[PDB]
Amino acid sequence: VTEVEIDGVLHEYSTKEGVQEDILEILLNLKGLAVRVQGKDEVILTLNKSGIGPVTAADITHDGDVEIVKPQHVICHLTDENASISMRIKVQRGRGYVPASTRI
Amino acid sequence: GPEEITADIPNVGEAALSKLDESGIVYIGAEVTGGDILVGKVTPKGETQLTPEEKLLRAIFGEKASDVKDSSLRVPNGVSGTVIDVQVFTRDGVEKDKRA
Amino acid sequence: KPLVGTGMERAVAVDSGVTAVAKRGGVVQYVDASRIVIKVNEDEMYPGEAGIDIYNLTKYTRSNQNTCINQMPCVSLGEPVERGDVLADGPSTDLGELAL
Amino acid sequence: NLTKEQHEWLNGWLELWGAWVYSGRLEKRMSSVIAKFMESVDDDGMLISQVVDSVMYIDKKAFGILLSYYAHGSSKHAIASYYHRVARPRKMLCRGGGRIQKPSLATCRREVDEILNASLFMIYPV
Amino acid sequence: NLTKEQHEWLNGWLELWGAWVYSGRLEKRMSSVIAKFMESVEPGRVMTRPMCNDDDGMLISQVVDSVMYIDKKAFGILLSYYAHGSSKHAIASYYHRVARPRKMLCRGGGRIQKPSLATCRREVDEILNASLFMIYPVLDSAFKNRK
Amino acid sequence: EFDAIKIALASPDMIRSWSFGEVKKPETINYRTFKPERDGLFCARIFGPVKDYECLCGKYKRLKHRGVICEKCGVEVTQTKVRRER
Amino acid sequence: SVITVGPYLRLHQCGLPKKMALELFKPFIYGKLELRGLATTIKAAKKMVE
Ligand SMILES: [Zn+2]
Repeated sequence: VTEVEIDGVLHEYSTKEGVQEDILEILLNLKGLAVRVQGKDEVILTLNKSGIGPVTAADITHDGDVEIVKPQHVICHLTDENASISMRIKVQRGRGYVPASTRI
Repeated sequence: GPEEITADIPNVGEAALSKLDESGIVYIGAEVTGGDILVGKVTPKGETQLTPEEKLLRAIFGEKASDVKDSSLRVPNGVSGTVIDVQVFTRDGVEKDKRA
Repeated sequence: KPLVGTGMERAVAVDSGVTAVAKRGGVVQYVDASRIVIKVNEDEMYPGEAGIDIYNLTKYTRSNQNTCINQMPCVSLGEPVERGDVLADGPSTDLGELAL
Repeated sequence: NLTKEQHEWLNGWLELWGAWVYSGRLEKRMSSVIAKFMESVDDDGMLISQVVDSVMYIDKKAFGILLSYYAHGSSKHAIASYYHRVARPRKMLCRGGGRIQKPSLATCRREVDEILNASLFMIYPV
Repeated sequence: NLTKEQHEWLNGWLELWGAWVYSGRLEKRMSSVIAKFMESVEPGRVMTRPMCNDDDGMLISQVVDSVMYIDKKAFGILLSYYAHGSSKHAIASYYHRVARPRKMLCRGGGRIQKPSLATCRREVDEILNASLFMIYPVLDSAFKNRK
Repeated sequence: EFDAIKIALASPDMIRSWSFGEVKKPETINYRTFKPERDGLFCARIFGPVKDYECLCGKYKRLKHRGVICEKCGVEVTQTKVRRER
Repeated sequence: SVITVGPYLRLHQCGLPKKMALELFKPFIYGKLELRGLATTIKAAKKMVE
C-alpha cells in the first residue's frame, strides 16, 4: 500500500463519526494488507461499505489484474446503522523498506 | 494602532501564501515544515486615526496610505509536523473573524 | 501488555483516572470512537430519573510534557459491563492493565 | 503670473466665497463635486461659483483642494502633509536621481504652491 | 540600446535585487533602547527599501552572475548603483579619486592625468547602458523559463 | 601596549576627572513616551548618543555632522558604543 | 550532543553528524563558496547554505 485517501477526513490524527476505530489504527491495519498485482506497476483501489458490521478485505472494488490474498483481514467495525467509509487506496510496486518522509 | 491578522503581507512569495486561508490562518491538516508561516500578523506602522480634517481629505483624495511591517508567526527552525487544531480567543467588543 | 507482570497493574491502571471506568453495571448500547453509550441495568437504575450513561472520551490533547494523551474503546457492542470496570484504554493502558 | 493686488483681491473674494458656500447655501446643481463637498459637512457666491466651477470644472482635484483651503479653511501644511501621505512612486530627475520613489514633503509643498498659483492664475480673468 | 519600458521593468527588478542583497549587509549598529524608542514614534524617513522573495533574488542573482561574471568592474559599479543606492555622480567622485593616472592618450596630446570628472561620467554611463542591454533578453527569458 | 596593573585609593578630584556630569534627578525614563531625560540616570547629554550618530531630538541625522554637539538638548554625536563607559 | 560508538573508526578520527558540521563551518562554506564562484555575493551564499 502506498497512500490512502479516506473521504471525510482532514488528517490522520482525527476521528470519524460512525466507526469504533481511530484513523491511525485503520491505516496501520492497512500497512499489513497484502495484495497481488500483475499487469501494472501502480493501481488505485476503492472500497465502499455501509451497514453495521466488520469491514473485511472483501469490500474493495476488485479488478482482474489486482488480487487480494487474505479475504478475512479485518480493517474496522462500523457501529452505526447508517454510516460508511469510502477511501481510495493507492498501491504500487517497490523493493525494500521506504518510510514516508524520505520521498520527494 | 492595533495589529492585523489577515493574509495581506508585504514581500514574501506565494509559497507560504498557498497554505493559508482567506483569513491568514493555515488550514487544519496542512503539513508544514520549519520556517513556514502559520498566521500572517502585521502591524500598521504609520496608521493615522486623526481629526475629521483628515477624514475629510481622505474622502477627497482616497484612502491610499499607512500600510507597512509584518510580524507573522513562523514555524520554529528544524521542526515540522501537522496542524491538528486552532484555538482563537477574542477580546470582547472586537469583531470576530470568519474562521472564528 | 507486559508478560512478566507483578499483579499491581490493575490497581494502578484503575486508580489513575486516565482511563474511563463504568460507574454502574450495564449493557453497551452504542460504541463510537468518540463517545460511548451505556444502557443502565434496572437494579442500579434509580427509580426516579431512569436515564442512561454517556461517557465522552478524551481525544488527542497536549500533556504537561508535550505528549499525546488519548483514550481508546476496548469494549464491543451488545455487551454486559460491570460497575467499576474499565471501558477506555487511556494512554499506556491496555484492557485495564498498565503497560508502559 | 498674477500680481499681489489680484492675489489679495480675489483672495478676499474666495474667502467670502468659501465662507458663503461652506455654510451650505449653495445647491447641488452647480457641481456634483460641489455636491460632493456638501456631502462632507448669496448671488455673489453663486456668480463666483459659476466662475470657479467653469474654470476648475475640468480638473476637480485641485478644485477640491481649493474647497479644502477656502471653503473649509485648512492650512497649506496639512494639505501637503496628507498629500505626501497619499503619494505614489513616480519618475523624477531628482537631487538623488531618476529612480522611482515616493517624493519628499517639500516637493509636495512646492506642488501645492504651484497648483495654487496656477489655479488662481486660471481663475482670475474669469 | 534598450527601450524605455524595458528600462522601467528591469530597473524595478534590479532595485528589488540590490535591496535584497543589501539586506545581507555584514553588520549595522542600533542599540538596546532605540527599538523601544522606535515603536512608539513615527520615524519619518522609512529607509526600508522593499525587496523580492528569495526565489526571484536568488534567480536573478544567478542571471547577473551568469552574464556579469566576466567584468568585475562593471559588476562592482552595478552593486554600487543598486546595492548601496549611490548615485552615478557619487561613484564618479569615488572612482575619479582613484582612477589612476594610467597615461591615457587623449585627442589633446600626451598627458599624465586622470581623465576628468567631466570625463568619468560618460565613462560610467556607457558601461551600464550596455550592461542592462546585455543582460535584458537573458533575464526576460529567465522569468519565462521558470514560467 | 601596556605593562603592569596599578591601583590606588581614589582622590576626589580624580573622580571629578572621570565624570562628564552630575546626576540630579531620580527618574530614568519617560514611561509616558519612552525618552531619556535631561539629567537623570539614563542621560544623553551626560552619557552620549543613545541612537547612532544621531541626537535625541534627531537634529543631526547624518554622518557629516560628526564633531559638533546638538543644541535642542546638547548631545555630542559619536557612536552608541560610547555610552558604555562614560 | 550525545555520544555513541561506531567502532569502525581508526583512533585518529571521530564521527561527526552532517547537520552539526554544516552548522559549525558556515563561514568556511562562505569562503570557499566565494572562491569557486558558485555564488558571487554573500546573501546568495546565505540562501545556498539555507
Ligand atoms: Zn537635540
